Formats: sequence, structure tokens, C-alpha cells
Amino acid sequence: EKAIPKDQRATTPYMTKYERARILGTRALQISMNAPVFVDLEGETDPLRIAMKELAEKKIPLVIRRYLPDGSFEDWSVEELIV
Amino acid sequence: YKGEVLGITRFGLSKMRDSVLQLASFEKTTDHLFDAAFYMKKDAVEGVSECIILGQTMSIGTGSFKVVKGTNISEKDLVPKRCLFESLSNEAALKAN
Amino acid sequence: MKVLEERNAFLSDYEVLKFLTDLEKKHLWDQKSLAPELQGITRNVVNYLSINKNFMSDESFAELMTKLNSFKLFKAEKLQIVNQLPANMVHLYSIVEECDARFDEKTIEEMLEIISGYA
Amino acid sequence: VMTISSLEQRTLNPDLFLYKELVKAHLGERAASVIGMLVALGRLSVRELVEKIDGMDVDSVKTTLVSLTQLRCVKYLQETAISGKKTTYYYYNEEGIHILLYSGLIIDEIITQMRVNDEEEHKQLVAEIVQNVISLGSLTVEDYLSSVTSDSMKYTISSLFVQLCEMGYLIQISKLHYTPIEDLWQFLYEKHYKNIPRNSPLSDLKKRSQAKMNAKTDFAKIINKPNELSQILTVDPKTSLRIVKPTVSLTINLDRFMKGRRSKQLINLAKTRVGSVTAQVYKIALRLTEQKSPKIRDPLTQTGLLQDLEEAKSFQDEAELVEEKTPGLTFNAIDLARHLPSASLINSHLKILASSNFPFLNETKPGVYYVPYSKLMPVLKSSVYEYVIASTLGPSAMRLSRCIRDNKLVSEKIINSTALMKEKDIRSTLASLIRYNSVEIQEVPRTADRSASRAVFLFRCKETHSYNFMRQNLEWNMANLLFKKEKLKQENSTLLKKANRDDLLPSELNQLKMVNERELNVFARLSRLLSLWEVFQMA
Amino acid sequence: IFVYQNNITPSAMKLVPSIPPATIETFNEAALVVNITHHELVPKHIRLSSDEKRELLKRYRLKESQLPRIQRADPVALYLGLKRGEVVKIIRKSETSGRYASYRICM
Amino acid sequence: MPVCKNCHGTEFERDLSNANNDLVCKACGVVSEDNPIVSEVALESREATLNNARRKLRAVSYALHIPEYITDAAFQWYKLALANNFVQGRRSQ
Amino acid sequence: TEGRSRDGGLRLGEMERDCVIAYGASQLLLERLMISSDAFEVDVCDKCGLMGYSGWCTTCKSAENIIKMTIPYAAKLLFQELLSMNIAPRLRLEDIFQQ
Amino acid sequence: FILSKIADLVRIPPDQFHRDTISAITHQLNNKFANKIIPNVGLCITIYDLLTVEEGQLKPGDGSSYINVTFRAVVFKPFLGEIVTGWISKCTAEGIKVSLLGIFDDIFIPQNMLFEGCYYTPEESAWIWPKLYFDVNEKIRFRIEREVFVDVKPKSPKEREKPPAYALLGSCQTDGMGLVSWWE
Amino acid sequence: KEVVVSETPKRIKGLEFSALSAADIVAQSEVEVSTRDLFDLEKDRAPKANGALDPKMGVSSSSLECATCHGNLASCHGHFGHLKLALPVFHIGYFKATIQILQGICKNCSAILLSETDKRQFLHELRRPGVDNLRRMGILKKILDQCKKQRRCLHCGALNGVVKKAAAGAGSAALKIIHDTFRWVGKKSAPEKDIWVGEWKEVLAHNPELERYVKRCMDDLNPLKTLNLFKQIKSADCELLGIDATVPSGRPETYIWRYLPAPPVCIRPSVMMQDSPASNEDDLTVKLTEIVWTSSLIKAGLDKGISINNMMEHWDYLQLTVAMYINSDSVNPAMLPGSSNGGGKVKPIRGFCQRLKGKQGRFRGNLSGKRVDFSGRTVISPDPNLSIDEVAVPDRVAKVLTYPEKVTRYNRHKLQELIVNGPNVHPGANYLLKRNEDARRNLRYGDRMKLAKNLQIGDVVERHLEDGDVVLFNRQPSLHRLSILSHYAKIRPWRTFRLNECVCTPYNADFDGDEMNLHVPQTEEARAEAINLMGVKNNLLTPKSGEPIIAATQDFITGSYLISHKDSFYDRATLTQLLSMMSDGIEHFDIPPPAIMKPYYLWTGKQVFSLLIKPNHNSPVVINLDAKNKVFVPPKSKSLPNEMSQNDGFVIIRGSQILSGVMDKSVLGDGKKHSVFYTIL
Ligand SMILES: [Zn+2]
Ligand SMILES: [Zn+2]
Ligand SMILES: [Zn+2]
Ligand SMILES: [Zn+2]
Repeated sequence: EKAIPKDQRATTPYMTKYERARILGTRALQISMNAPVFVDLEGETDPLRIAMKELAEKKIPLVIRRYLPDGSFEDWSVEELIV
Repeated sequence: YKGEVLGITRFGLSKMRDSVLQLASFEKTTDHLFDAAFYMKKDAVEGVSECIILGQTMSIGTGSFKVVKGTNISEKDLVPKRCLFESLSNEAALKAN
Repeated sequence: MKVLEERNAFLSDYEVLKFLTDLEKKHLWDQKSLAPELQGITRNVVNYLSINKNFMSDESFAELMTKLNSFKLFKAEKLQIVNQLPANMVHLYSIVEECDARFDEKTIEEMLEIISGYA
Repeated sequence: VMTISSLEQRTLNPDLFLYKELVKAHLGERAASVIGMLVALGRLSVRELVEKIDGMDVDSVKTTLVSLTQLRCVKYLQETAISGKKTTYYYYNEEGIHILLYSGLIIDEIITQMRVNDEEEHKQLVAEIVQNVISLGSLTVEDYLSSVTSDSMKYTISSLFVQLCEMGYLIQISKLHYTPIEDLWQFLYEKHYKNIPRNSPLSDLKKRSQAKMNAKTDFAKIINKPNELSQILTVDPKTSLRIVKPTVSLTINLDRFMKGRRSKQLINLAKTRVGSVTAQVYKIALRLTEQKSPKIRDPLTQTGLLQDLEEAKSFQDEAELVEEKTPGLTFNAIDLARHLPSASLINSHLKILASSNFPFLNETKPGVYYVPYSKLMPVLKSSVYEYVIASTLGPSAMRLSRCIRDNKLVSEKIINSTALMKEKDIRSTLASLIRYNSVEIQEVPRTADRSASRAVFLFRCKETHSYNFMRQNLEWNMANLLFKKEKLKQENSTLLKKANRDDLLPSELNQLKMVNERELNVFARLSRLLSLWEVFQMA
Repeated sequence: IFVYQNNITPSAMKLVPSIPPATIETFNEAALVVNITHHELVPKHIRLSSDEKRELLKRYRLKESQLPRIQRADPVALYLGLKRGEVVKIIRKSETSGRYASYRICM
Repeated sequence: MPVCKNCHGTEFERDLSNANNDLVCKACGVVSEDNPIVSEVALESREATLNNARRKLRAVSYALHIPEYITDAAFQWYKLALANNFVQGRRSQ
Repeated sequence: TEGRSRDGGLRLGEMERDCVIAYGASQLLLERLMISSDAFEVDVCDKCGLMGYSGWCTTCKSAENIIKMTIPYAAKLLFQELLSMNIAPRLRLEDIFQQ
Repeated sequence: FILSKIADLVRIPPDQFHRDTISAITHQLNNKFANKIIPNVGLCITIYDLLTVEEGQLKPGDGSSYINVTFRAVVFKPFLGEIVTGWISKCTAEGIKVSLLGIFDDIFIPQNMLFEGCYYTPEESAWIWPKLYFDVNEKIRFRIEREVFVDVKPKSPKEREKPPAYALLGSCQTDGMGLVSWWE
Repeated sequence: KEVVVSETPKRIKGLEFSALSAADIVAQSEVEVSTRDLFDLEKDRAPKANGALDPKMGVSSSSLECATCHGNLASCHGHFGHLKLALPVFHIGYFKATIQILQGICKNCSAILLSETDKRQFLHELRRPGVDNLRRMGILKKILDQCKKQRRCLHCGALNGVVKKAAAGAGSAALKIIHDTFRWVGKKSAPEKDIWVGEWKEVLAHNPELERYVKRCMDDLNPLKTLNLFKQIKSADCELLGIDATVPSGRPETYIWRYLPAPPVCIRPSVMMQDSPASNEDDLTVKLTEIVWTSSLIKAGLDKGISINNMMEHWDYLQLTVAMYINSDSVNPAMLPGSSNGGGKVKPIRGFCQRLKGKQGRFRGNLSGKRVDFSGRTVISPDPNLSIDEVAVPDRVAKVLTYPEKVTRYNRHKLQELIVNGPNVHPGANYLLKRNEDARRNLRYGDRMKLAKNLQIGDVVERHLEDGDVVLFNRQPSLHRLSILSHYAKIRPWRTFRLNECVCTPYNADFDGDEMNLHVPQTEEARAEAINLMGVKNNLLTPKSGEPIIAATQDFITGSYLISHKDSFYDRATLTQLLSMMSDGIEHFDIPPPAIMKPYYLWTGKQVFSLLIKPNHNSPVVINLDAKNKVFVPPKSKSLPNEMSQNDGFVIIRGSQILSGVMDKSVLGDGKKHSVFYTIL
């Protein structure tokens, strides 16, 4: 019930498509709370559309934690993960 | 899913599925509520129909996984510090004992 | 919230005051910078911790352990001597067991001359 | 509201509510829960404990448990598991602290053998004897006398010597002794079904009754094994008189305590119906027979197995003649010079037996003076209730319930016919009586299926319920009283720590008699209520 | 193991299973005619060894229970004559994806 | 009766315009409340003679075709008349 | 409130609701069936979970062990409705964090 | 004074992500503790050190991160019998409320071990001895013994002070006590 | 000072469902209800001192406070009370359960009447970890029924019999229960029946109009009898009877009423007084407020006066009244109501088990089915030039349709302005909420301007509905997995909802009367959720068929069929303006060589449609495709490719240039896998 070593990864390295969901939404609300963005931001705004622009650059410094049903945890960073 | 063709219609829906909330959310609400409370079912908070009642975050789907950010900092600065308040005055009581 | 250890390491002030002059030196460094609310403790920190030493050093702490490991002071007065009761007369035996009687003369006296090394 | 009565502390907890405070009033601490949880759920395992109590696993589990053992507060069973090894499941001794729950009254059990030395250091001697016993519960004159000084005539420092035997006192705990009775009967139910030499496979009756016979007669010498054993009684070393066996530890003998206090009741109830002359005669007569009569002990076998609506009588019949005949040899025929305070001619003076008539005794060997016995004690028990409700609630409840005794399931007209006063009162006394047990209710459908006001309302005794409700009494002070004793500890608990080690303040001086004579009120008040409780818990 | 012919008295069921270390297996003669296993619909079931079971749990890191089950005295299970907690690896060959398998336990 | 927490205006203006249906004072701009929570959809000698008294009362009343409302006036008067014991001594009519 | 006229609000029926589950949207439920629906915080007591008010656990009167949390007010409604009738769906709680 | 090993979780708002992690951590630590008094231990001085930083776990409803670490922080509980500087403060007669400036007022030494020969006179003197009175604000060596922690928060709907959470007590058991120039 | 205060974010683990104790009920309740109904009318309209409605128990309208917690309808959640109830009264909710809890216990010493090993046998069966729900129930039956066959209890020695739930289900007096001595086996010697005939013998003798005339009654257990009978259940079995005991709730006693808790006042809402003096009542409070009536009746009655015969019907009538209180079941079997009767049989006396049960009954449609704020409703109308993955939301609702916004950083130079317009004109906002979280600020007062000059970063403004926002969209009867589809919202004039017709087929909207359900979300993460998951383009295929549900219908199909048609042609002009009208502008293009030559120049539809797929060089949509559309006439079996046929043929396309065949549904029409769009996506 603890962290799995990065050496062994049993998972699909692709996105969850709920990856895109919570990664985006979370990053957004972060933007709404005024957190520093990691990308050049064009003349537009709002959290969501610029968050999309971030994941285009894959600059989100977050890790999806994943629960195997046995409670064996899991870790994947965005930069680790592939679209 | 358990031993036999069952379920669907309420009368088979008591099979495994243990959540008294939704068992009332379908049919025969009352006697499931009471008869539940009598037998003092320990229950659990699990399903969709479950977790929307109590309104906390859904188990599956978007919520099928927690989200984490890394602190990204080295344990080098996690080392303790002192001038050893304890160590220098240690050796007083160490004698005659 | 939760406490792993309450009674942990008995810690008096030596440079701990100066350590708050450090993080203080790190953050805003009092009103001496003229030449977060946190300063509320800082004045209170530096309040008494400064005066009795006048009415300080670093390596004296190392000089602290030198002849002082020889006594029965335990940790209690052994740490308490650093500040209170300038190791003189009845002050020093008023606390710890058998600082008089069993071991008295040289033990009570060295305290007077060793404290003169710092306080 | 506002906690002044605190129904919480009270209303919702039958039975074990006593126990879990008793042990608490004894120990509490680590020891509290294990008995409470036990009596609560019943059969329990060591491993099974800490998955409920969170009781400082396998230490206070082991510690409190062996604690109860030493004091025999648990019923104790072990057997191999069905795969192998061995497993241990646990029950609670009898009523357990029931032993403690008398104590000072068990101290009064001495007052029978208060005789032969009256108001001596011997009194204080046997006192510290008994309570030292009962604190541990199992000791030897080797262990006790070992702790005791060895410079005080052995046959005197420990003066109760041959007197160790008597009727009450002590019996070595052996095997079955604190072993759960209900099963150990089933343990004996083996070796009979288990030993069938493949005889005939027909009519389990021939298999059962015979096994029963064995199960019966084997069990007899089983429980007769503690009843007496000579190796204790007999020992007479060189240059000595008869002693007990100093070797094995012996334990408080609870039976003759039962029979003793039950006697005391009979002194009261008979004393009520007869005169102090005839009374005290009956009193001193019972002093001999209370030796031999089980009087609470007979159940035993009845407890632990289903009866049979005939075979139930097949137990009852055994109780009909048992004491009456063979212990009748031990019973009154001609007794000589019991005490006297009367004087001069003692013979027809002793014929005062025949003055015994109703509703008990007065059956003898048609020309020897004898009281019926094993028939006596049973139909005696049935009568014992009597007075129990008058200033309990109301005078008038007596005559109606008493009448409700003789008649059965009648009704209010035939009541008010037989009875007196006014419906205004008749309902009240009745209704205020129906508010708990007693009358119960009977009704029958009247020109309908079943309807609210059509039918007739009838009344019944059912002392089964009645004799079995007076435990609610147990749930009153034996429930509560112990608390306000304990609850008052934390009042002076600070002072209790100091005041106990002192031998100061005016209020201290005041609250001394307050809390203390207060303790007189509680404890004495308890034993008061106990003398009443001495019945419906057992017979 | 023995079979009935045409009557199965409940007195025989009152104590059917006398001897715990051994066991019994009961059927009606008319009931057993063409083996259910070989029929068509029931695909092949494979009883699996205890060490094999525990190994399977090593695979999916599954505790006990929490599996598809087989009601004790299922005729097919009776055909294999299982006992408590015993797991079968059942091979379904159906043309959808193709042949594959799953597991059940005897409850 | 209620007063703003800030501007402390003593007058509140209800806005039903946009169908927020809220309440705020022209002194602040800080609302009083959100979504005003609204609703939708024995035997005594006196009381019994009040039953019968309404029976008689109304019946004989609009026997004249008098307005129903007016009847409740007397109903109070009749009830008021019960207080002084003016009612008992004579006939009901 | 109900329908058009008096004032608005619109109907997510069960059959209407569950359509969102096929997309498995966690938060869309919450914002939709909770944060925008009945915004409420029940105050409870770890020991003997029950729903107090402000700073009390009432029946166990402590004013300490309470935890504040947000719940659909329809939920607490259903509770009191139950616990009106004799029944106890005592809410035991536990942390979100530290696993 | 001394040290303690304690654990907790801190909510880190997203803003400080630009700022140093551990520093903002410490910041919110003192924001939570600093002067604040911590029950059944004795008052927190401030954070001393920090350790076991772990990858922070946030909640869905928020999105502002949460990190539960432990650390050893400076608390104040020196020991029971002791002699230390301080002075009489708001007081009447029996016992005196001694204090060090700016720390807390809760130190109140009752009078039991304090010399039986004494006299109080409603005017500048708490008790004068056969050796005399003592002054406010003065550096004063006095003895402490006990501190008792209290919650005292039975907030009632009907209720709408008594905060002796960390409060020290003692008396003058020997010479030089209550006035430093008696010794010295 | 400053005691350290910590919090932990929490969440539910399960629910324990038990019954309260006797004490715990009143341990909750503030007041005894008691008193009588009246709502103490003097000085006021139901000033309701003590009584059923009590100001300290809760609040009803918005006037006064809750005493206990003042702050009235806003802050007070209500509180529970405690009805002292004369005599123990039975309980219907546990009735069918109570027959079982009593079913396995004797009436004599009242001990669990199965015993010994087998008792332990069931026990050891249960506590094994692998034992589960269906095993809980089924087992508890296998132990329960095992009792009935026992004719005789054990250390009581007395026999017993089965209890039948007396009478039928009319429920009138039916809640009374009856067992008895049974199985006479002809005539046997039964000390029960032996005495029994030795009992009636005298009362037979006294009133011989009755006994055999009405006989064979067996006997009951009174709720008063049975409360006793429960109390001597000795610990132990408990879970054997199915109740887990460990000194919390209170062993099988509670399940029959003793102190009925008063439902908290908010859940007993006093209906609007609705003008005048007579306020519209609320029902349950009328019920229990009669339960007080009959209560204090039987409390003052039975205390001094009345009679055993005039007694019960009050009391049995009471249990019918509380059973009636928590449920419908037995309704009015000509039993008539109590104080404030009527008696023309007012139908819906029922208030309670109903309000929790069906349809509009809460626990389905009012809780899982909540009717949710921030929405909108209108009829529809087509907008093809609106892109797919939008909905035209009319400005007039945008004015009242608002979205929560936490201003930050980048936001000001929009948001600082967006206020200056105010609620009136569309590109604006209305509500403001500062960083100091006071309450909120509604655009009503005035200012802005210098107000907006303040605008802390952590502030909050509620925008109107701006161009290309996040929205989710619905039709009334949820069919399948397309019930809700988000959209970037674009604002347009007039008033109605307008979507792109190609997405009709999921909604199967015929337009006409169809009224959609328009939603906007509030919290952020739900936005990115709906749009970037539940959104149109992502869901462009419907799952069940694995098919692209959304495509052109009707016009757009037949329209294509005309431009696609072989017999068509187009010239430099016609094609030009078309390729314009195909994407209104906005795009560079390239013209493939003309379909024909020296007899002028032209292009055919197959081309001009080919560009629709691949309009440009830089267009990443290189496609090959082939299939049968419908209305296909097979060629002569000679020609092997069906591509050359009588009518058109296989649609076939290579490198995203149409080779042969008209399109017409088929490729562009959903309805199949082989498709223009399905291939594309
Ligand atoms: Zn205002
Ligand atoms: Zn609580
Ligand atoms: Zn309130
Ligand atoms: Zn029985």
C-alpha cells in the first residue's frame, strides 16, 4: 500500500482521457487562483483556454496518482505520460 | 455475477449489492430502510447512486484516480540542525549510576 | 495536529536567539534594517534573552561542556546554569541534588569561576 | 432533561449492567471491558477479543483473564480445534462477582461459626482468613500459613483447622469446577453415544436414556466429587489431630452460603407466621439441616438441556423424595438439647414441632417428629413471594393479586363482585399494577374479527413473568447505587488519595461523615435490597 | 459416490454427509444420462491446483471472495464435484474476440 | 427592520427584475438575502356550542341573504358575549 | 422551485441524470447536483456521528469533536426525516488526505 | 524552550508556487502556529526544523495543494520546580501574577511555600517579610511548579473568558526569592 | 493565548444504520412536546410556547428565531424533541421485523430457544470473515426458522407455539399478535392445556353465555407485555436474532416505540399563513399533536379513573395512530379519525412514508433527481451557419444567465471593464464578490467605476454569457448516452436556442414544440470536464454502434446529392462563389486542374466536393474511401469493379479526390460505418 518503484510500471503510458479531464480542469482552477503560468500566454485569457495551451507545451508539473484495486498505488507524471 | 441468474427486478437485486441507499433508490424504499436499520447493516460508501446522495466526489470515471503535484525539492535541506544542546551536557549524569 | 514526540530534546537558548536573528536577518531583519506580524515574537524573543547575558559568545558553548560534564547536574541545572542564577553562592545549589553535601566546595566554586568565563 | 436522573446511566441496560460495573467497582481499568464484552456477546476467543475491545492486546487480555481465573470470574473451556492444535473459548463464572457481591454477607456466613468462639481475636482471625481467601480466592494453609508467622502454634494461629471443613468454607477447584456447566454436561454426553459397541441401530431412546442414565449417574459422582473429598478432610499427621490437606488450594464454598441466607429468609417468613418461641425453634432446627440441602443446587442438570414435557416431571420426581428420605437420615427425628436460652421439661416442649402447620413443614414420620424436606423446599419456594408488593405499590394491590392468585383469567365484574371499594380505585390499583407485569392481559374476539372496544378483558397471574421481573429490581440500585458510590469517589478522589495516607480543613471534617456515613447509606442500603434479591435470581 | 434410481428420500438428506474426512456424491440415475460437460453449451471447465490458485491470486493481487462464483451443488460443478473455495478456470470459446477464459469459485 | 452590514441603510429594495428576486439596499449594493425561501400549495362545551353556534349563525344569517363576511362580526360578538355570561341566561335565538 | 411561471429551475431526472454517468464526469455531478443545487455544510461529531448545528453535537454535548463538511442539504434532510422515525444512519467520517 | 516532534498537514494556496516550497511551507506553519498556544504540550515558540516533505495530495473540490509533513518545532515547557526572572503584575494579595514581558501573563505563583512570615498592605507591597516587598517590572527570581492545560471552549448557543490554557504556579521557598537582591 | 486550531478535510466511510436508544432520543431532543395542540392561541397566531411547534425546537416562517440557535430560516437546521408516551406503544416499521425478533424466543423465561452446540454452530458460521450480506440474511433465516420446530424451551421447561400476525392486513386492529399452545395431538397431557382447562373451569362456570360461544382465541402479546419480554432477552444471541450488540444502541428493546422524537421543525414546515387568521396547517404535526392528545388522555386516564374496557381502544387506537403517522398501510377501515375529524373520509391523511417514497417523493426525484439552478429553457430553431459544437444562446437570457469568475492577473483588463457596462448591456456582468468575502455585491446601487478601480486580485465577478463559453445542453426525455452535450456558446440576437441541425439526430429533435434544457456550469473543473470530455466533438461517435451518430440529414443530404450528381457541372464563377459559400471566407485555396478543357472549361461536383474534404495544400485530410451507398444497381457481372455501374456506384475516393459515385447519406449520412466523416475522424 505504498509507492511503486518507477523502474516497474504496469499501466498504459497513454492518456486516460479523464487524464485530459482532471489534468486540464485542475490546472485551470489553479490558474483562476492566480498561479504562475509556464508558457508564453497570447493576448487572450481565462484559465481553461490557456491551460489547453499549456498541455500543448506539456508544461504541467503534476503527477496522476493511480489506485490499483488492491491499494498498490501508482505514479505517472504528465511529462512521463504520452498523449 | 454471483451464483445464478438473478437481479434486475428489485427482488433479485438483493444478491451481493450491499448498498442500502440505492436498494431504496429503486423500489421498496421503506422496508429496505427499516429492515436494513434493524439488521444494523454496516454498509459502505461506494457506488454512483451512493456517492451522489452524500454528494462527495464520484468514485469512478474522472475520479477513478487521485491527482498529485510533486514538491520537487531535495532532502539535502531536510537534514536537521543544532549545536547539540543535548550532547554537550550529556556527560554530567553518566557518572555514579 | 498530531504529535510524534512532545518531550524530545531539551533546548535552551544559546544561538537560538541568534537563529531568530538569522531567519529575522533572512526576513525583514527587525527595524535595524532601517539603518506578516512575525515580529511580535521577535521583540519578545530578543526581549529577555538579550539582557541577562549583559546584566555573549559562541565557542563558550564548547567551553560549556568542558569542566561541567564532571558534575551530577543531570540535564536540569546543567542546562539551567547557561542563563539563570549566575553560578554563584546558594543560587547554584538551590536546584540540583547534592550540589552541596556530597560534593560541595570545589564543585560550587568552579561554577563561580567558570560562569565568569561567559557570564 | 438536565441529567439529574440520567436515564442513560440506567434505563437501556439489562442484566450485565450490574456486572460491568461490579468488575469496574472491583477493577475497571484494563479489566472492565473483557467481562462486559463477554457477557454481552457470549462465547469469545483470545484472538477474538482485541478485534473488538482494543484492549491492549495479548497482555491485559492475558492479564485480566488470568486475573478472573485466580478469582474464578470466568467460565473456562478449551478443546482442540477441528483441524488440530487447541483452542480456548471463554464464558463468565456463574454470576461471578456474585461472590464479591455478597462479601460482607459472606463475612456474615462466619456468624454461624462465630459460635464456639464469640468476640475473640479468633473472630478477627477468621475474618482476615476469609477476606484474604476471597481476594485471591484459592489458597493453601501452606501458602497462607507460609505467609503467616511460623511462631504461633500452628493449630491455633490458624485456629480454624478442622473447622476448615464444615459445610461452607472451601473446596479445591478441579477441572469442571469453573468449567462451563452447560457444555461439560455435553462433554459427559460423550463416552455413551461415543461408546456404543455397535449394539443395535434402533430406538435412540435405548441409546439416549441409558446414555442419560450414565450421563445422570456419572454426573452425580462428578458434582459429588467436590461435595466431599476425604484427602482434604482426613489428613492427620504424626503427633497431630485431623487436618485438611494443606497441599492443594481450596476456594470459597458458595452453596451453604445460598442455603444459609435462604434459611435467614425462612427465619423471617416463618417468624412472621409463628411466635418467637416456635420461631427460634425452627431457626435452630434449620441450623442442622442447612448442611445437607442443595436448595439452589438441584437445577444444575435442569440447566443445560431441553426438558421433555414428561421427562421434565422425570426430573421433578427426583426432587420429590431426595432430601426427604436418604438425607432424611440426616434430618429431624429426635434432636437433643440444641441450645435453650424453655428450661425444665424439654420433651413436649420440643413437640412444639406439631405447632408447625401452614403453609409449609408439618409433615413427619407419623409418630416421630420430622419436617418434610425435598418436597418442602420446592413448594416452599412457590410461596416465598407473598408480601412482595404492598407498600411496594399500594395496599389494595395485595388482595386483588392475592385474589388473582386463587381465581384465574376472570374479569372486572367478578373482581368488583369479589373485590370492594370503587371502580375509581379498582382501575387505578389494577392499571397502576398493569404498568408492569403481574396481571398481564387476556381477551377474546367478541362478535367481530378482532376489534378495539367489543371484547372482554381478563387477568392472569403468570408468576413466571412475575418471579422473573424482580430482576428489574436488580436493574434499579444494584444497577445504580453502585454508581453513586463510584461517582462519589471522584468527588473526594483528590482527598481520597490524601486522606487515606494521612493517618485538616473544616469542610474536610464535615464531608468526612458526609461521604462516609453516606457510604453506610449506600452499602447498607444495598445489602438491604440484596436480602430481597436473594430469591428471584435463584429460586 | 453413488447415484439414486428414482426416489431421493429427505431422511437420506437429514444426515447425508456423515464422515467428515471423506465425502459423498449423490445423483439420480435418470438425472445423469448425457454428460452435461460434453453437451455443447457448457464449455470446458478446468479445476486448478491449490498452489495454482494462490499463484493466480499472486497475479491479480486479489484477496479471497470478490470473484464470480459457482453455487455449491451446481450440476456442472457437481460433474467436476468441487468443494469449498475451489476455483475453476473456465474456457469460453465464442466467436466474438475468440477463445479465452475466466475464473469462478464454488460458493 | 433588518439593516445592512456595511452601508447600514435602513431601507431595502427588492429586485424582481432579472428573476433573481433578491433584496438589496440602494445604500450599499450588498444583498440582504439570496433566494427568499418561500412556500407553496376539540370537544369542549364552549367549542362545541361554537360549532353549533356557527351552524345556527351562518344558516339563519344568509336566510336573509346577508353577506357571509358580516356574519363573522357577530361570531366574534357572540364569542365576546360568551365572556361576560350574557349568553346563558336566555334563549339562543 | 417548480417549472415556469412562479420562478425557474429545471429538471434533472434520474433517467436524465444517469446519462452523465456514461461519460463518468465526477465534478460535473458535484457542481451540477451539489454546488449549484443545495449548498450546505453539516457539522458532525466523529464520536457517535450525528448532525449538530453551529458548534454543538447536541445529544453528546461536547462542542469539540465536530468536523465541518459540505453535503447536499437534501441528504441531511433525508437524514432528519429518517432519524425523526427511529433509525440511525450515523455518519462516521475519515480524512481525505494521508492516503 | 525545548523541542518537539509533531506532524500536520498544510494547505498551500497556488500563489506561493512561485515562491520557495519549503519557505512558504514554514511561512504557513508559523501563520498557523507562531505565538499560538498548543494544548497538552505547552506553547509553541516557532518552527525549528522541517523534514519528510512528500509529494502533495490535493482534493478535487479545491485544486489548491495539500502537504502533510512532520517536523520538530520549538515549544516552551522548561520543567516543574524552577527559579526564573519575572515580576508581580496585576495582582491583589494572596499569590502574585508574575510575568516576563510580552510572553504571557498566565504565570501566577500562589502562596504556600512563600514565606509564612509576611504582611500585605494594599499599597505597593504584596507581602513584606522579616525580607520585604517586591516591585513590578523588576527582574525577580521566583519558583514555579505546576502548569495545567485547559480547553475551556464549551461554546453554547445560550452562552452568547477564563483562558488559563498554559498557566504556571509556584511560591517563594527560600531566600533571594521574589527579590533578587536578597540573594546576589 | 490563541489555542492552535486545526481542521481536516473529511469524507464519509459507510453508514451505520441502527435504532436510537430510549435515552438517546430525548438525549437529542430539546423539549418535551407534551402539553396539547391548540398552538396556544392567545396574544398571537400560534405563538406556540412549548407544544408541538416550539420556537426553540425550530422555526417556520421568516419572522422569529429558533431560540436554541437563533438566526432563523437561514442558519437553523431545526432540532429534535421527545414525546413522552403513555404505556409502551408498538411500532409498525419494525412490526414485520418484530414478529421475527420475538419469533425465536419463548414466552416463559424468554431465552433464545435454540441452544447448545447448534447455537455455537451458527455463531461460528457467521463470524468467519468470508461471510457476507446474502449469507447474513439467508443464514439468519436458517437459524430463525430452526426455532419454530422446537416445541419446548430449555431451562424454562415450558413449551410454546407460532405467532401468526393476528388477523389479515386491514391493519385496523391487525397489528395485535397471537401465538399459543398448539399441537394437541388429539388430546394429550399438556400441563399448559391441563391447567388451561383447569382455568376457564371457574370462569366458564360464572358467565356461561360466552366462553364456548366465542372461544379458540389463543392469546396475544401486548406491546406492554412484549417490552418486558424483550428486556429479559439476555445479551448473548443478539446477532443470533440478527442484532449486533456492543453497548451502543440498545439490544432488541428500542424497536418498539417509547419516546417518539418530534420531527425537527423545518421538516415540519408550517405552510404559509396565506393571509387572514387561519393558517394552512401542516399534517404530521397535526398527527403527533393528536398523539399528544390521546397520550395525555391515557396518562391522566389509567392514572386515576376510566376503565380497563374504555382503556385499550384509546391505546390500540394510539398504535394505529403512530403506525398511521409514519406510513399509509392501513388507511381508514371505517375507523374514523380523531379530534378535528370530518368523516366524509378525507383521502390523503398520509403524510410521511409517502413523502419519502415514490415519484416526486424525495429519495428519488427530489434528491437523486434534484431540480437544479443555473439553467434555462426555450424552444429551438435551426442555425446551419453556426458551427457544430455550439448552441446559439440568445442575449436576453445571457443577461440573466451568469457565470462565476475569480478574477486573476490576466483577467483585470477584461474584467475591470466588463463591470463598466453593468447588467444592462450584454458584454458585461452584474454580481461582484470581493476578496474579503463579505456577502456579495449586486449591480443595483450605483458606482462601479471607482469601484472597479479597487478590484483586488482575489475577487470574484459573475460574468454574463460571453462569446464561445462553456455550456451543456439537453432535451427532456433522456434517451441514451448523448443526453447532454456541451458547447462553446456563441451569443446571437432574437430569443431562442439554436444549434447545428447535424446534431439533431442524437436529440431526435423535430424542432416544432421541442423545448430544450439549457445549462451553464459554475465551478471550473466541471467546465473543462464537460467540454473536453462530454463535449460534442469528442462524442462525435455514439458508443453502442461504434458509429458517428451526428451527420447531415434531409436538406444537407439531398443538397449534397444535387451538387454531387454526375449530371451537374460548374464553371469558373459558379465553383468560385460556391467554394466561398462552403467556408464563408477565412481560407486560402487551390484549384485542381479543370475537369474539362478545350470545349470551354468546367469542374464537376465530384471535384468541388473533393475540395470540401481537402480544400488546400496544407489540409491534413488525405483520404481514400470506398463503399456501396444505397440505391445501387449492380452492373453487368462482366465488369468486376462495381465502381462503374448503371446508377453511379461505389463512392470511391483516393488522396481525397472523389473518383466515382454520388454520396447521399451513406458516406455522409451516419447510418453505417463506411463514411465520409467516420473515415475522417
Ligand atoms: Zn446595506
Ligand atoms: Zn457525536
Ligand atoms: Zn436552532
Ligand atoms: Zn424458556
